[PDB]
Amino acid sequence: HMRHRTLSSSPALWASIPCPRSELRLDLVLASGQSFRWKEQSPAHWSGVLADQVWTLTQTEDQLYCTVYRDDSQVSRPTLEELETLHKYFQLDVSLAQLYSHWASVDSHFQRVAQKFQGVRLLRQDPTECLFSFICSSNNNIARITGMVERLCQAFGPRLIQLDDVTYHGFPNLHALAGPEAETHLRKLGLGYRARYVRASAKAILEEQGGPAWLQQLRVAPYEEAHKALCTLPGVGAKVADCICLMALDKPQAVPVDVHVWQIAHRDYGWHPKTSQPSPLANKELGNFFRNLWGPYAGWAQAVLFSADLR
Amino acid sequence: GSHMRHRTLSSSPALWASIPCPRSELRLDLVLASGQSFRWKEQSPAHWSGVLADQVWTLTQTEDQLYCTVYRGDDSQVSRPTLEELETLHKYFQLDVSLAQLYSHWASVDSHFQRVAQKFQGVRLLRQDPTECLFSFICSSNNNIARITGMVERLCQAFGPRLIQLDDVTYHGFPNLHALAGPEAETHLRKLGLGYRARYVRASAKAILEEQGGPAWLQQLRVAPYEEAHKALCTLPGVGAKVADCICLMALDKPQAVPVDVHVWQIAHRDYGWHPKTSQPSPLANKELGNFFRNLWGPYAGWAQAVLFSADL
Amino acid sequence: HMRHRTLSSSPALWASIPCPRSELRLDLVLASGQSFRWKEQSPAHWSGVLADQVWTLTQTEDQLYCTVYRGDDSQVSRPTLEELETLHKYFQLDVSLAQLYSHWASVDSHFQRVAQKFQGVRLLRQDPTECLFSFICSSNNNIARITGMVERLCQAFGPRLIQLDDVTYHGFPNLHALAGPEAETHLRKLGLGYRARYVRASAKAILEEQGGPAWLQQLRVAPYEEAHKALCTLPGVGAKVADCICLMALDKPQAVPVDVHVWQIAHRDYGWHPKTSSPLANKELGNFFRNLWGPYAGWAQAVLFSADLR
Ligand SMILES: c1ccc2c(NC3CCCCC3)nc(C3CC3)nc2c1
Ligand SMILES: c1ccc2c(NC3CCCCC3)nc(C3CC3)nc2c1
Ligand SMILES: c1ccc2c(NC3CCCCC3)nc(C3CC3)nc2c1
Ligand code: NI
Repeated sequence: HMRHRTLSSSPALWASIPCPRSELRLDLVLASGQSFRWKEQSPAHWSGVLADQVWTLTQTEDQLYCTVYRDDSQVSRPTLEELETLHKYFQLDVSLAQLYSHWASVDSHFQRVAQKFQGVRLLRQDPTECLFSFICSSNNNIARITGMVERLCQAFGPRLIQLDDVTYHGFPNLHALAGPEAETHLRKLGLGYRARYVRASAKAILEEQGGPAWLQQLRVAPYEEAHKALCTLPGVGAKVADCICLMALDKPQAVPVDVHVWQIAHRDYGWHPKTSQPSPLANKELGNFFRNLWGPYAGWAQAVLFSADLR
Repeated sequence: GSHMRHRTLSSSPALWASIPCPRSELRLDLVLASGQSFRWKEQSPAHWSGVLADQVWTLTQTEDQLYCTVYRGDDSQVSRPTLEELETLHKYFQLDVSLAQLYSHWASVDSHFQRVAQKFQGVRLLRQDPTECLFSFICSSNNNIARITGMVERLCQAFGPRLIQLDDVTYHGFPNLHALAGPEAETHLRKLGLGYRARYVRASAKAILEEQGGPAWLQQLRVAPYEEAHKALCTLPGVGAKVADCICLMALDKPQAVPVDVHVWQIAHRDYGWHPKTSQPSPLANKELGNFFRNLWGPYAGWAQAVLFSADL
Repeated sequence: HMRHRTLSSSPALWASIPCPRSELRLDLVLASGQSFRWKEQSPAHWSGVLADQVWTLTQTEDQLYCTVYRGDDSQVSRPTLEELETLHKYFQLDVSLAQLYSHWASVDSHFQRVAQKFQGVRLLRQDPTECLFSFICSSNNNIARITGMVERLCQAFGPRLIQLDDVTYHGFPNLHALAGPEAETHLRKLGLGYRARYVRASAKAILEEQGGPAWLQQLRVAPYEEAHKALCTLPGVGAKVADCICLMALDKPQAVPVDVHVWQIAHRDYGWHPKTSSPLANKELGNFFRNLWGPYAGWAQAVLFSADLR
């Protein structure tokens, strides 16, 4: 029985990435409603599936410490290209320090909240895992979504490894979710109505869009074109589209709007629609408001306010 | 006879009957002094003493048990509450109604409630005497809880029957209608600290006796539907739409009734993003905010308000 | 050069004003966006410049302790009666905070809740000049920065006074000094940006068009409405900066500066929307707080501002 590593337990299996806590705070990012695959299995030691490998992540004030679980290879530390993966996943080329400052210069309200909530950045997620994760997110909470994605992976995705009493499965491919008994199984796993959307969307991306290459096209396509493309999918509206756009298709300006963004905007910015009334048009107006205020990284600024308003 | 004291748990161990009441179904320190009834006081820590009908009680609680004692009088032999007297509490605290059934329903329709409710479990509605509630709430307009608590005592002393003394506290029942309808009622009331409202107390009392006849009518309104009752009470002088909604929710078993004022309006706007679908507070806009909370929360909307009110306070 | 005093270090050089902690809390007043010239060099020991003298201040539950530095100029000694009377007026200690809080609480339920943990928040009576130019540097700016801007502005144009430890102190510049031809370039080199334009222009404008620093004293006598209009005619002085000066230097307690932050508080905590289709709306919000709080509405605002920054 292999067990979840800690930094003091076999430090001969950890590689480091020079990362200030001001740049990245794992405890405000990993289980804060972006990915649902990260668990604090032991204190300050976050374990989760990236691609087809398990990771455990921990950090000091100066460094990001990480180790990978590949029975397969000989027990060893993360390779160079595997460290490059984490660097990209956390989008560390981008300075959060400078973005925080740029947003603070125009938003008095962000200045106060951001003081207490440093190191909140956007993960760069796999489009497929991101799409189905957020189809599961409708009228749902982070704990229930975490449960539905785990069961989904254990039932459809391949087994990678077991660490303690935790079995880790990779995210299933479209074809595994598109099958004739997929909806019926996903309903047994407790997804309710979200079971129809998951199977249906898996089918639509294969037959009607030409499989996962389509999601890579959207990643390169402009924001507005990708958003409209996503909205053609079963169970994917403006909100889920903007979530995927922001977190998986490199559209930092994407601002997902629901009744909770409405609440923040109204209470904290005194925002009202300059129309009639939450409608599709007014939700779009709210998204424009924040883009006009914070600029082309409005979505990353939203991740800081959301992550804060969750504590 | 013997000098009687306020009973605590250690003081009177054989003089306490217990009703199994989960602290999650009733937190006494969030109901008894939260602007519902003004007649309950924490004479010793965790111990609540006050009048029900024409008998003084003391109450306190653990996690599973609601502990209660009765001061019948110096006259009657010193005994523990009878079975019929432990029903009177059960009906007063409307403990038939399940708070976990309701807290869960409100949480399922209202995201905001869920974050508030977690730290304020056990908030329910007392089934008050329609008479007591009405005359307590006519003097409520534009006054805080502490001021009305005094008003209702000095009122109860002057016009109410002396029941018993416990320590240095003289407990009186709530006056009957006749007592308040007397010609000099306004003078004593005006002297006591009550404003022009003294006339409205005397008037509404004299008016209740003039047409209705007395407390028979207030039981007709308790069985009558919300529509008829709210309008009926709004005929009485000093009785607006708010005081009518308070009395309706707290005495006449109208769980749906939502009393609206500037503070409700404040919460509605800040926590729910509410603006009137009409003019830019008003009678119709207040009635709209009432409809809004009914249409969101259900037929126990007044009870939901009570949680947030007692949370805000 | 010399050292920063503590009350326990050299007790001889400290005079004392009777003033309960409830009537004044230095830690909520001295670095809360009124004055940018006081720093807490030692815990409960705030040092800064008034007129052309350096002070350190500390307090107990009933005593405001103070000590003054006239430079190496004269012999070391404790504050005079005059200097104590100067310090009395600066904190406007004639005005009962207990009574104002009582009134505000009686007419505003929100204030009653917020005030509880933020007693002793009163308003300084600043020199018009120091105030005008400190709040010209305030546009699109936060306290920490404005402190720096004003310090560098003072170091560069300020009459030198004394050094206490590492810190060297400077008096506030006069108009003549700030209305100099190469004054903007210097202020731009000290990182004031566009504000440098406004400082020089206003400094020059007052001297020539309005007739010396006398003009600013004439507004302390003048009513709020005339005072506020007069200030808006100055470069880089709009409705908000004018109201700031009026409230904190011109003895108009009813003055309520309105910006986007006051808007958000007003909307969230009072449910305020304009009855309009912003200048006219800014003015309406000012009248709202005057109508709610009364003739010391600016002081009430100061309690909420100093609360909503902790
Ligand atoms: C369940 C799980 C996650 C979320 C979520 N995540 C945000 C998305 C924008 C980047 C930061 C994370 N956002 C929202 C609303 C848009 C605010 N609802 C959720 C419901
Ligand atoms: C003085 C005394 C008591 C109250 C009061 N009591 C509430 C009413 C609903 C159940 C909880 C108690 N409510 C209100 C407003 C409706 C919010 N104002 C008062 C003014
Ligand atoms: C930078 C520095 C100071 C302030 C400031 N100070 C207040 C002024 C009213 C009395 C108390 C202090 N106010 C405001 C807003 C109008 C409320 N903005 C500032 C921006
Ligand atoms: Ni609004």
